[PDB]
Amino acid sequence: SCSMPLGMESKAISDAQITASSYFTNMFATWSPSKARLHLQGRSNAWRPQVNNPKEWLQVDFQKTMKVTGVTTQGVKSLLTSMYVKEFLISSSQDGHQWTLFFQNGKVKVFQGNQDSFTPVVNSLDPPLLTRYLRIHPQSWVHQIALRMEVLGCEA
Ligand SMILES: N=c1n(CCN2CCCCC2)c2ccccc2n1C[C@@H](O)COc1ccc(Cl)cc1Cl
Repeated sequence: SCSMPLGMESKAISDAQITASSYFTNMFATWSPSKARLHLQGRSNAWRPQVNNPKEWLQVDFQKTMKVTGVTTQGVKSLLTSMYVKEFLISSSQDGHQWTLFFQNGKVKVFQGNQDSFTPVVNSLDPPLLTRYLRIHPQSWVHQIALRMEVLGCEA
């Protein structure tokens, strides 16, 4: 009863609500944070950071506190090149300034993500996370960091 998609795919979460540490842009594509939407199609259809390393993150602002019970991630196939995140951390905030890493079994939870570019993987957050902001912190990846996502939950 609390696993509704919050709006990444449907665009109920608007472009302005999605930001990142950095993003990659060249003459070919602009891999903006707001392209990080599950199942999005087109030439620029994922978020990619400017550089590949664990200091990078993607942020969503729900603009009120929500109950988050899951996140869904996907990579992207760009031309003939597979790109996906294999492992990631989550952090959260109510005020946008002070952040908290999601813990499980006594340590920061390392979420196991994707195994290809195109198939979604759902990761449950237990206990549920009550938060206004959510950040995803890629830790490992195949070839390049690329993300399309969804957030699952309900009202706080
Ligand atoms: N997790 C990664 N990291 C950093 C995250 N890690 C924790 C710190 C040490 C390295 C793993 C990578 C850095 C550069 C390149 C790949 C990285 N990965 C994913 C790598 O762990 C494995 O991914 C690959 C598999 C096949 C090919 Cl052809 C290419 C790649 Cl990249």
